[PDB]
Order: sequence, then structure tokens, then C-alpha cells
Amino acid sequence: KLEFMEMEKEFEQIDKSGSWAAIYQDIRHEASDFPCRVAKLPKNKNRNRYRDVSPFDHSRIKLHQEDNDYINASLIKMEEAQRSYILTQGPLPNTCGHFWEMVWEQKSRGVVMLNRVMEKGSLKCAQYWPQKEEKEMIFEDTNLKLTLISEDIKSYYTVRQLELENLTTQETREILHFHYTTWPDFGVPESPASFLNFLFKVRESGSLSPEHGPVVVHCSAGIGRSGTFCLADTCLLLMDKRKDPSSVDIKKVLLEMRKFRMGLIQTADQLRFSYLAVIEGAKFIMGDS
Ligand SMILES: O=P(O)(O)C(F)(F)c1ccc(CC(Cc2ccc(C(F)(F)P(=O)(O)O)cc2)(c2ccc(F)c(F)c2)n2nnc3ccccc32)cc1
Repeated sequence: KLEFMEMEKEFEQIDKSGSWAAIYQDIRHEASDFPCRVAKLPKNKNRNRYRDVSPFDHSRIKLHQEDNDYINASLIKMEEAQRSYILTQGPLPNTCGHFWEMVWEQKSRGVVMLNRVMEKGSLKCAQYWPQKEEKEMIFEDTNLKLTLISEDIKSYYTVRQLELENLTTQETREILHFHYTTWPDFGVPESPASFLNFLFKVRESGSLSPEHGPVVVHCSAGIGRSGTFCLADTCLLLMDKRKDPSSVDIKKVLLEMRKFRMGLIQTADQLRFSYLAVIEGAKFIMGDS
């Protein structure tokens, strides 16, 4: 019952002592590390948005086509939580087709975007989806067509329904796009509430359901904001599935997740926000409806 009061006091104790940085730095340095030889092949240089952010070879997503199967994307599969996610970087001008090719092949139903599209700066991301219902997009290289069907703009996020079509088989699928628009690079969401509401909308859509392929999650690099999002979702699932909610160790889960893609969660504030959201979120789910 008051098992949250203990976690909250604990959380408050860490805030009091100002140990978030030390806690975060301790987690970072125990992170596993694995090869990324494919990401580093010369022919894949223009497929990577950032020189130092690469998917591990063991968990990378492979494109089912031609000569090059490479995309900066990693499959994160959390065994106990029974949930998988594909974490990728914000699509580049030359990788938008690869991006949708992946959504198709992996049979993903939803796309979660946590950054903003920016054509200028160092933290970018291309306009990989149509902004106008009347102007659909065709990706020649991967023979796919995308059409914006609907758009519901809220103040903190925007939900969009898209229609993706395999120009070859001519079949089509409905892809749901959940765009959280107010999450700065290396920053935190507007508030725990706004973040939890966003996360709940994604859940409700059934986009995270085992019925479909894993949801595709990305930001600019696909590690800080995406890592934060996935960690909170995963810890919430564990706190529900487990007999004891306080038994969930955020450090353990983040380290576990980091075995699949490097650098998840980029700042100590993002780690603290993550824990703050899991605590409030768990009080909602295992709370009184
Ligand atoms: O929410 P996100 O995921 O979109 C993010 F905002 F957090 C983000 C943005 C940019 C980067 C690449 C970065 C810095 C970087 C490189 C490698 C890692 C690591 F995961 F491998 P780690 O194990 O060291 O923790 C982390 C961070 C960057 C930072 C700031 C910028 F302005 C920029 F353009 C690019 N990056 N990647 N390669 C780089 C080479 C030189 C400098 C920064 C570099 C990483 C994460």
C-alpha cells in the first residue's frame, strides 16, 4: 500500500542529497558494449546521422532487400516485460525509404517520434511523412507510397493516421504516428502528466500489442529521448506484472535495455524524470480508476 511512500521518500532522499548525477554516471559506466562493425562499414557512412551513435551488430534491424540491408535501428526485446521496441535515429534525406521499408517488413503498426523535424542545426531529422493529405509521398528506391489520412493536433503532441502501401503487392496498412512535439534534445518532457498521457494514448491504440510488429521509436539519435520513453514504459509494465512494485530496479532495467542499443537515456535529469514518471504512472494504473 504505502510502498510508494517509501519509493517517494527514497526519490526525495536522492533529490535532497543531489545524487542523481552520481547514480546516472554509475549506470553509464557499467553499460555493456558490443561491436558495430556493420554500422561502421564505409558504404554505410551516409546512413548514419551521427558518427558515434551506432546500433550493435547483434541487435540491428536488417532491411530485407538488395545489396544493402543496413539501417541505424536496433531491436530492444525486454523478456520479462514481454515487450519489444525498435529504436532508430530520425530519418535522413536518403534514408526515408529505408525507414518505411523497415516499418513494413517488421510489420510495425505504430511510430513514436519524440523530436522535431529540423532542416538546420546539428540535431536534425527529415520530413519523412506527408504534412498535407493531398500530397502523398512516394519512395522510389523502396517502392512505397505514404499518405496522410488524418491529423489531430493537441498542445503537447499530435496523433496522425497514415496509409502505407507496398507499390509492388499493392497491399496497404494503417500506420499510427504519435508525435510528442515538446521534448527538447537532452531535455525532459513538459511534465510527467503530459508524458504519461502521451504514453497512455500510444498504449490504448494497441500499437504496442504483440499482435503487430514492434513499435518504432525515434528522436534525433534514437537514444536519449527514445531511451527515456522505452524505459518508463518497460518499468511500468514490470511494476504491474510483479507482485512487489518496489522490487523494480531502474538501474537494472536500463542496463538490461542498454545491451541492445548504446546510450539509452542521455542525462541524469532524463533518468530522474524517468523514475518520476514510473512512480506517478504506477499510482495511476495500480491506483483507483
Ligand atoms: O534524444 P537524442 O537521442 O536524439 C539525443 F538528443 F540525446 C542525442 C542527440 C545527438 C547525439 C549524437 C552526438 C553525442 C553522442 C555521441 C555518442 C553517444 C553514446 F551513446 F555513444 P555514449 O556511449 O557516448 O553515451 C551519446 C551522445 C551529438 C551531440 C551534440 C550535437 F550537437 C550533435 F550534433 C551530435 N554525437 N554523435 N557523434 C558525435 C561526434 C562529435 C560530437 C557529438 C557527437 C546523441 C543523442
